Amino acid sequence: MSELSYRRILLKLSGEALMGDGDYGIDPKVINRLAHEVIEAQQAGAQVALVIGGGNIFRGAGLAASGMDRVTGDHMGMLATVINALAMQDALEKLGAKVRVMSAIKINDVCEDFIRRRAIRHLEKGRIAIFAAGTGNPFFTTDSGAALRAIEIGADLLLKATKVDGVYDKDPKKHSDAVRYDSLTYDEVIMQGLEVMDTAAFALARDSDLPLRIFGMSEPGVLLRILHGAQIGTLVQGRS
Amino acid sequence: MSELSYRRILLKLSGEALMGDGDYGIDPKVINRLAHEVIEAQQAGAQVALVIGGGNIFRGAGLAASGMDRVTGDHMGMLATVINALAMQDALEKLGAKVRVMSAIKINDVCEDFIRRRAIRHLEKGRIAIFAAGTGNPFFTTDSGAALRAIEIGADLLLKATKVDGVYDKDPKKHSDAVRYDSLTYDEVIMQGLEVMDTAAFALARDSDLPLRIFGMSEPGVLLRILHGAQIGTLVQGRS
Amino acid sequence: ELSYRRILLKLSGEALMGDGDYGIDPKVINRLAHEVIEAQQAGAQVALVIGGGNIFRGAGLAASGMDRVTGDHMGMLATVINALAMQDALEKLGAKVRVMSAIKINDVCEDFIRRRAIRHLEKGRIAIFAAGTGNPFFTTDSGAALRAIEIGADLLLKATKVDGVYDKDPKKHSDAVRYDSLTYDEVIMQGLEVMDTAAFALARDSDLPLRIFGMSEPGVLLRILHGAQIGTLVQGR
Amino acid sequence: ELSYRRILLKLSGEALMGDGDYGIDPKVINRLAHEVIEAQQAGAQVALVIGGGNIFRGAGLAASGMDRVTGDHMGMLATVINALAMQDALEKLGAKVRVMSAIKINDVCEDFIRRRAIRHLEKGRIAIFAAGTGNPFFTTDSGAALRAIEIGADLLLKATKVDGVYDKDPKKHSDAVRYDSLTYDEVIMQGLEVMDTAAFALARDSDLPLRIFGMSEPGVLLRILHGAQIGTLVQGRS
Amino acid sequence: ELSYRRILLKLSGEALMGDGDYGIDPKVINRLAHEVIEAQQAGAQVALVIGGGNIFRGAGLAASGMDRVTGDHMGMLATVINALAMQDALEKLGAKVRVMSAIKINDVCEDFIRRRAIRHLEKGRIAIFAAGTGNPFFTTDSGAALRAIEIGADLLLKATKVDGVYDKDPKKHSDAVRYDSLTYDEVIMQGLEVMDTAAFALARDSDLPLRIFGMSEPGVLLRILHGAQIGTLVQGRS
Amino acid sequence: SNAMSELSYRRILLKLSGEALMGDGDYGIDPKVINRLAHEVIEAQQAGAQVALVIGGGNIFRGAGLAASGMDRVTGDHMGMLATVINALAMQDALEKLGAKVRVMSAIKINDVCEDFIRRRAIRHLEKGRIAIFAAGTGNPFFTTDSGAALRAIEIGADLLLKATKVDGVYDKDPKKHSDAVRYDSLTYDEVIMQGLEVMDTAAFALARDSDLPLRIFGMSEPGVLLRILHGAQIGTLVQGRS
Repeated sequence: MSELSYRRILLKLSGEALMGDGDYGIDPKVINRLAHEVIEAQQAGAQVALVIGGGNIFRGAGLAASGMDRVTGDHMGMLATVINALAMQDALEKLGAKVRVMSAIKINDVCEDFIRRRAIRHLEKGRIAIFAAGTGNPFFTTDSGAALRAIEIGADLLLKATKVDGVYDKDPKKHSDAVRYDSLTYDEVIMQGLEVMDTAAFALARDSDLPLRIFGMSEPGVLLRILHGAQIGTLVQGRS
Repeated sequence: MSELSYRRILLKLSGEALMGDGDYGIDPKVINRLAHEVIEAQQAGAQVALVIGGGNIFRGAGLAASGMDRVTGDHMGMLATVINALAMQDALEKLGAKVRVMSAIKINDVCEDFIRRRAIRHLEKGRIAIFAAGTGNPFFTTDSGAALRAIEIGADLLLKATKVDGVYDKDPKKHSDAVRYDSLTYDEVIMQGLEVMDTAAFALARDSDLPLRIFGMSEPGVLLRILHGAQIGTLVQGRS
Repeated sequence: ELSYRRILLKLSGEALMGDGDYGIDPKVINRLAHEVIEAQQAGAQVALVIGGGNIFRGAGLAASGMDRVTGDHMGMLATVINALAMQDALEKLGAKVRVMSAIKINDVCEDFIRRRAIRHLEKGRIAIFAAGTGNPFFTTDSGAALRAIEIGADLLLKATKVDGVYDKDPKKHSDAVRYDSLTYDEVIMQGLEVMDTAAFALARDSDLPLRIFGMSEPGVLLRILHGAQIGTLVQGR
Repeated sequence: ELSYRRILLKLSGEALMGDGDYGIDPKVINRLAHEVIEAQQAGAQVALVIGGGNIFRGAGLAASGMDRVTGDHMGMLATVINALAMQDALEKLGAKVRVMSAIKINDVCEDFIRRRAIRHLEKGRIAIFAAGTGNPFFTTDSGAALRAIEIGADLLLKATKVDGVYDKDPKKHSDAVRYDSLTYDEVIMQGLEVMDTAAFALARDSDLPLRIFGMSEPGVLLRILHGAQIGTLVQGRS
Repeated sequence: ELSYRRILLKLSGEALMGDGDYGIDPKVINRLAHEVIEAQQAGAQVALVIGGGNIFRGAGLAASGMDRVTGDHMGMLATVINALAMQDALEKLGAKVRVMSAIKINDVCEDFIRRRAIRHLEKGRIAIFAAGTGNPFFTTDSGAALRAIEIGADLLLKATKVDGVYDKDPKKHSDAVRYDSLTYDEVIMQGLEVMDTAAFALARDSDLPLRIFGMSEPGVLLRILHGAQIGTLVQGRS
Repeated sequence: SNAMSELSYRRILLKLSGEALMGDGDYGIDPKVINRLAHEVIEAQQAGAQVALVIGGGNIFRGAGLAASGMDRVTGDHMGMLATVINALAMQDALEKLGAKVRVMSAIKINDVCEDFIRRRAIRHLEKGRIAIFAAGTGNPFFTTDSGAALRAIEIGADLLLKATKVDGVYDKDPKKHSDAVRYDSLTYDEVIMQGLEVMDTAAFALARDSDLPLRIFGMSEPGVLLRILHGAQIGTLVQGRS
């Protein structure tokens, strides 16, 4: 047996999640903190895939300008995720972890291209899979790419780490009586206009019935606990 | 002043030149002024190639970690260099300029691979060439990529834009009687222990008989004056 | 003059099939190519996206005990064949054609490059896109919407069996009425079917004007370009 | 135990259609998967090549006023679609497979690299080659011959409608007999049609042993591996 | 005026060596460059294929008994070096040239793409093809034929050591008879050697006109373009 | 072979000029020379060394027709890079003939012909006991074979770059012109630059200096020398360290 309720998982973060208290880039304490959480999880036996957005890098008036071409912007954003994946990889490897970064667009000798069968193979070998450049196409979000990769690797759980720990009744940072759901249907999310991922991202996850755990990673040990089946955050799953 | 003293030029800038007063990224007003200067040069009949570093993006304790794997850092810098090239391409195109971004490492639909023959014909067609990612090799400096590309395109002049306007025999910011050199031999630079460019890049430039102008972009029209033979900053040329 | 300068038209692929139960019907593709040249010759810039349902067919090819990803690839592959067929058909009529693909294949089809695709269009070349998005779990609709956004299309046209968007069920109901035009939010409220959720959000977010219609008689496309009201027009916040 | 260590089995595309007239008949492909898995289970390192005629069919696709490079390109893709189908059939029965294409198509299958292909066979993986030679104007048989030679196969098997090479048409002239064994030169002199000229020249120049046979009844493959004289064996210099 | 508008000229690599034992003789390669540019200026669209035997030679390189895939790869690489030298010589004389290879090699030589190749030819550039077919076990002649057919050449010219196809060795026998014209079928019937079997079949199945000839003296290539009957013409049926 | 206890260098890169392969001939590869070299490399590996190889292209890119005095240097560097791929292929073949596992990795992509260089993959081949053969230098014109060798050595974490030359080591003065000339056992990177000693071209030497790559300049004068160096023998000249 395994001691995990979930064996193969894709954990998705914002690029800012790396930023800590700074205004750009990566806080080393934070990334190192996160590397430890991740290695703890795989050591418990979990097969771990990581997806990290690029908003800590592709940001500011000059880079993420409203007057920049959108495709141009999305490419810059993709390139940013590659840069974050490289940093995550290094932080992990310094801890003795085995890591493979795969991008949705080919970049020679900096990382490997995503090949579904190979990704799976790295995972079945206990390597951490880090996915960059999302879908490889502009006009698609990091969530889209996370969802795509979770389905392709046959992940049992997509975890999306957010500022808010769960999908609430109604935005807690503006309402102190907001009630977080323990679990929800894909259809109940739509029915009530809850915001969870962008439309396209959510439709993709919904179409394969990807179990979707929304939560806040604002405390050490939270991941392992979730892998041991802890009902932390909100589980989105199933029809209605 | 119609006729050019220099017909095909390669201009090299640090990434932090794009940053302006900020502490990361790109200041849209700075990149606009840069674009304006480049177009001015091109409209006077110069064939212009650009190389811009990545230090405005690959920065901070978490990205340019003081103890990270060097290959990983260099790869990160290379990707930063592509992000800057895309933003340079955008600013130029908004001004009516024709531009082609070529990279030492190919990345589909974001930048073509460098091909010497195609680069040269882009210039003959009046297109501005932007080179990203250096030599494509870690352990090589942006200066090295600049010298290599200059030689490969047969540039008549390699220009390195620095904060300080030329090479000083002291250092004009923290010293009263600093003296600027007008023109120096490659050998005079070394003999006088002057710090102009890393040993490998400097040697490449030297062996290829490439005139090198170190200068500050201190006011509008400097580039154009240099193209008309003006003696701004310092010329490194010849030997002994 | 022209109501739409640059358009992308997406076909299902069985649209190539004709009365046949398989592959392609030569007479129905010549007619198809005839309409396309007509529109370009009228000064329009044309991009084509065709599905692979005519080739990716049957219990053996399209099964359900099949790895979805590999079925998706078989579909992409099958869109590249159709593209080559159309390309051949258009070129025999002296039209200039460039097939570009989400997945690159040497000396069969070009890789997709936004700036290059557009410069082909501007040069009067017909652009055929294959393999959609390049990702499994994504429809031909998504692929078409993406490319049309990428090339700054003025209109995405989507040929279907049924001309226009339903009020009821054109095929057993009798009294039905096609909406002339619609809003993206009107389609979403009334729960009408236009494209799949993902493709449709992608279109909306870029306010891609989309015309759902049926190509029956020779001229329909050309008329639409001169401005008409054939089928349904989905647009606006 | 094995009369052949490493084999390449070549099938035409229509072998897949079965009773239908395009695509793949699921029953017919399944039977094939089983025979292949039996061969590999017996200790044989197996490679396969399947043509595209079952998919690149019809007056619309495989025309005759068409560009030849185009139609060859259409056939090449069709061989990849067949390879993918065969791949999933083999995997649904517990086999390790690797699809390798003469033309690069990322994320759908591997590029053919000879050294890698061999490395695969010796892991017990079955190799499936698509897109033939990668070049137009070359036959599926040429692709099969070239790959059989590159991997150092002991046997190229070619499954066909007729269970061997005959002195005459056995569907039109009973009394026609099957050769048990011909040399390459025997074939050339008797004007016997086996493979197209180029493909046969390729095989002859490397003395590739050739088995022409039919796969009508189950166990043929295993029988051949143990040493049965099924079909016609072509090899040697006259 | 012009009897052939699009041609492919095939040479062996030794043709660039001159009297040397290896590599390239600069005087010899400069004469061939003129000879090529002369054709181009006459209005001919000219493609070139040059073998590698001037480079891939000696017991160390062309090791009679080394892995054949390996030595064919070493051969393909040699053709690329020659292509680069031919290109340099040609451009030095003011010509526009494009080297295309069956094997992609970045910033050295383009991927071969049929439509692009014709377009280059249409714009007045000389097309140099290297690396043959891209497959081991195929000859330089095979790659020449495939290329000539892919680009729609009206003539494939094979420069060889004797000026045509002969009854017997003309260097030992002043008695020898040269054939002006031969059919593809006569060549096979009389057992004359023109190209290897696979290459010959490839050219025959597209009825590619072949001119086997000696580049003995300057101007021969222009003359041929104007209808001169030099060496031997192979064409046609029965 | 020998015990892993005796290894003074675990991962090495050996660099040779292409002409080291020609032997007596004025072109290409002398079968006797290349077979000898494979034996030296196999013996190094059997002693537990992880061996990487870099051979230049001057045995093939030579003569007035190829290495033309007045020719475009870029196209001549390209021709030279292709020549190194050819030499690597021959080396692969000789080595595999003697039962070694080999991988050829090129700085320039050439599909089917050889693998593209990728650092992580190269390290993995080495730790799997395979010989790594690097071809095509840094992948860029205007860079010496020594530069490609230094870069590769640093990328794979070599404990030693060995550079085989005609002269076995670095001398205080030209030996053939100074019966007095003496051969340094070891030098610092700074002593080299200070005395104007010639070890590599400037760019290659700065790459190696900046990573402090240990450099052993030596002559492969008689068989067994490589293996002796691997067990700590003081042969040729060690360049390492600072000040």
